[PDB]
Amino acid sequence: KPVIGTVVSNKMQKSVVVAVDRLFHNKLYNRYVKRTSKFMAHDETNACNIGDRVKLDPSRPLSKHKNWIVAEIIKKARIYSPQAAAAAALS
Amino acid sequence: PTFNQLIRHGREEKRRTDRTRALDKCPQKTGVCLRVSTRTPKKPNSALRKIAKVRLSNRHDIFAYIPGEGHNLQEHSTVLIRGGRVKDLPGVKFHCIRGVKDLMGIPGRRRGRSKYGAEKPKSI
Amino acid sequence: VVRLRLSRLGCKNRPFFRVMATDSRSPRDGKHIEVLGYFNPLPGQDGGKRMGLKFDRIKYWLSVGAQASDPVQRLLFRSGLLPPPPMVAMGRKGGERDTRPVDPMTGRFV
Amino acid sequence: GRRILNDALRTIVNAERRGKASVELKPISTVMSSFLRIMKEKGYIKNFQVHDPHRVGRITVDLQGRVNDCKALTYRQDVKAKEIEEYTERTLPTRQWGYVVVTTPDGILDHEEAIKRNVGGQVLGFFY
RNA sequence: GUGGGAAUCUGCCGAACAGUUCGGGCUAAAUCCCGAAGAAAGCUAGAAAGCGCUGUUUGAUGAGCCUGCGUAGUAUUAGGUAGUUGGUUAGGUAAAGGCUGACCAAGCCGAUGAUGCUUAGCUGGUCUUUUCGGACGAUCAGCCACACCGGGACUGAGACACGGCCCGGACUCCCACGGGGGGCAGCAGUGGGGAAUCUUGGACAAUGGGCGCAAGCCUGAUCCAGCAAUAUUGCGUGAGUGAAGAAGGGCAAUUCCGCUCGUAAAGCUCUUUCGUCGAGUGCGCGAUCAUGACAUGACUCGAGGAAGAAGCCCCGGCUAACUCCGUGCCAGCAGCCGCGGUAAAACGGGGGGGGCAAGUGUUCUUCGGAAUGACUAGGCGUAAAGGGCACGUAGGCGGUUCAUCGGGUUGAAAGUGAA
Ligand SMILES: [K+]
Ligand SMILES: [K+]
Ligand SMILES: [K+]
Ligand SMILES: [K+]
Ligand SMILES: [K+]
Ligand SMILES: [K+]
Ligand SMILES: [Mg+2]
Ligand SMILES: [Mg+2]
Ligand SMILES: [Mg+2]
Ligand SMILES: [Mg+2]
Ligand SMILES: [Mg+2]
Ligand SMILES: [Mg+2]
Ligand SMILES: [Mg+2]
Ligand SMILES: [Mg+2]
Ligand SMILES: [Mg+2]
Ligand SMILES: [Mg+2]
Ligand SMILES: [Mg+2]
Ligand SMILES: [Mg+2]
Ligand SMILES: [Mg+2]
Ligand SMILES: [Mg+2]
Ligand SMILES: [Mg+2]
Ligand SMILES: [Mg+2]
Ligand SMILES: [Mg+2]
Ligand SMILES: [Mg+2]
Ligand SMILES: [Mg+2]
Ligand SMILES: [Mg+2]
Ligand SMILES: [Mg+2]
Ligand SMILES: [Mg+2]
Ligand SMILES: [Mg+2]
Ligand SMILES: [Mg+2]
Ligand SMILES: [Mg+2]
Ligand SMILES: [Mg+2]
Ligand SMILES: [Mg+2]
Ligand SMILES: [Mg+2]
Ligand SMILES: [Mg+2]
Ligand SMILES: [Mg+2]
Ligand SMILES: [Mg+2]
Ligand SMILES: [Mg+2]
Repeated sequence: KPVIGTVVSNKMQKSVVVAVDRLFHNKLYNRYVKRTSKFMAHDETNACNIGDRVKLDPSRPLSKHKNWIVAEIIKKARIYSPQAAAAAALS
Repeated sequence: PTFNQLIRHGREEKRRTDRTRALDKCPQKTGVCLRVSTRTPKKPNSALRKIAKVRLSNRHDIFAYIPGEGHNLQEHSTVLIRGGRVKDLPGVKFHCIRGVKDLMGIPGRRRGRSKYGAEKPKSI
Repeated sequence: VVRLRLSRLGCKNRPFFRVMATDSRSPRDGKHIEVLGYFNPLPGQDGGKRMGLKFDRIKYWLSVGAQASDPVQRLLFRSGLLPPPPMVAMGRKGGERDTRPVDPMTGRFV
Repeated sequence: GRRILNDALRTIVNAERRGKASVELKPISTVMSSFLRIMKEKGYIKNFQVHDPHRVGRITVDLQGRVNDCKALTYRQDVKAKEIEEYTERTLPTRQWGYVVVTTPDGILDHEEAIKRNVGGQVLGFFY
């Protein structure tokens, strides 16, 4: 299918950690429980910040835990910079 | 509780203690009698009931009741012990089986005698 | 090797056989690739025996090279999917027979 | 939508038990209008009118004393086209009288029409 | 368990395409080993165009590896990790990869419960239950782990190999005393523990497997017998008739053959299912071209005489079923309420009766009844139970219209859901 997640960690070289979301159907009580799985992914150029929504593609094992390749960054996270904030404040 | 509460914490079961722990989930045990004595019941009933302190094969010290009329139990005597308490005597939780090991059957018993180990009398 | 063989069903003194395609190292009553049909070794009320087979599946396994065992060769020949076994060209062992007719309902001689 | 839908349905039942003639519902929704249309077709309310549906809606409903209870589900409930009758035999309190209203790709239907159209969806509620 | 993936191997079996040349070595030879070309290996006119091997394309079957989802209890366990998390480069593997050597960065897991502790093989399923759940994982079948306890590799397509090898340890048996040998958690069987669980059987006739061109040889896999009321909606223990209402037993204002056991028994007529005994055919059948342990069986016929076959619990209420005698708060019974102190339907015996029936009672364990952990399907003023009161993190829940999209949802089709 299509796996879309939010990046939660980018402090490795050529690697990101992406959190994916799913809904588990609790059959006895007939409600849906949100569950989370964290996935480690490959990103050669080191471009993903913390907070962006990326899409994952399956691949062969690249490390002990890295099994996914980042394919496209859907929505880019917003970053506040104080100096550029004051620069746009002056205008 | 709300359904969210039941999802986060489930439902437990009721607390109930085991009655016959010394049997250890077995129907009968084999024991050796340490003492054979009498005890008075709880009032208003007044009698002298025959009990025997039995050390079981798993090294447990229990009190057993002796059924029927008359007995021939001695000390260091091998008896078979089954579950089932006696209401008059507090702390006595077991019975001795008549008719096996050394505890003999009762001759002359005619009604309900297989509970006391008596053999079937000969029809003449 | 993939083989077409028989697996035992039924109960004690009452046999029944299932024609199954199995791997050769599998147990007699164990793992199988497919089930292909049934065979009743006992004679029925019509004076004959009963057999059912999956013709397309047996065709597929024979085309990919399965080796039928020695009774399955006989049953596939009588079903007309294989050539006859070599030892059937020999003729029966003749001799006298107890041809006294028996009443079918009572089992006594007529 | 579920909170305001159950809000209006409980308003309707509470005013039915007092023997009133009309009720006013605000806020409203298109799902609520379609639910009321199903009730009017099955004969549990006489008429309903929608006022100012694109700025601030209000709905006036005329009652006659025929509806016993209306519920709207406050949770998500999926149903397929072949589970409708078995679900209906366990949802309605009497298991005979009453209609389960589900939402489908073909629209907001009741449970008897959706069997004929062979389409499932989300259960909205029921009235009996 | 269920569904997938790419970075690999695959003896035997099916189908193509090409070869099978020459020296040496093991006391003697080779389809055993070494070398050269390109890889090899030859046998048979006894199997001469019939087997076998090697290389290259492929089908089929297995195997290695990776992975999404789902899968105990415990917070009176809150921090864990240092090859640990990633990167580069080398080595290794049939194969991706921290699998590991060197170097570089400080990451990785965790309040959506890491780690610590306790317990446990998992599934298809078994028992119970108006659906849900609960207990179990015993037989049979699929996967995994283990083979006296620890550690290794060799051969091999495939093992780190239950009845193969090497090393260490404990136990054990021989020794000629130098040292060797052994692993029933394979089928029987023996001590020990226990409340308790089986024959030191027959045969490869059927099915399956190994070797062999076949002929055939092995197979405690299996098939079939033995023991055990351990289980299962089975069958039988006779069908009629019989009043001298026999004898005898029990009870009685001691009523109506005084009431009952009682047409019950004895006796008379009939028929022999199951079992007993004696014989006969057997390509009846499991098996066909032939091959029958079971089989002293089964089938058919004959002999017989109701002949060989009914117990267990209960009778105060719950709960179907009552009287006499002995005992005297003693002996005793008991699942709960309770009975027994001189007229006991409750203790023990006589008689009579009720319920099941080759069974029937006691104990242990599970579910239901139990709405007695309440999703289906409960509660918190006075009965068990609203935090002393708020603010807020995660989480949960939450207005209206118009348009776009297709992850959830939904309809159809295909694959899969072993037996
Ligand atoms: K834990
Ligand atoms: K499976
Ligand atoms: K070992
Ligand atoms: K055989
Ligand atoms: K029994
Ligand atoms: K008899
Ligand atoms: Mg790995
Ligand atoms: Mg264990
Ligand atoms: Mg119930
Ligand atoms: Mg389990
Ligand atoms: Mg066992
Ligand atoms: Mg080998
Ligand atoms: Mg090798
Ligand atoms: Mg071996
Ligand atoms: Mg062994
Ligand atoms: Mg054994
Ligand atoms: Mg013993
Ligand atoms: Mg064979
Ligand atoms: Mg062969
Ligand atoms: Mg029976
Ligand atoms: Mg007979
Ligand atoms: Mg005979
Ligand atoms: Mg025959
Ligand atoms: Mg026999
Ligand atoms: Mg009564
Ligand atoms: Mg008296
Ligand atoms: Mg009683
Ligand atoms: Mg009595
Ligand atoms: Mg319950
Ligand atoms: Mg509730
Ligand atoms: Mg309550
Ligand atoms: Mg409240
Ligand atoms: Mg308060
Ligand atoms: Mg308080
Ligand atoms: Mg819209
Ligand atoms: Mg969609
Ligand atoms: Mg389908
Ligand atoms: Mg099945």
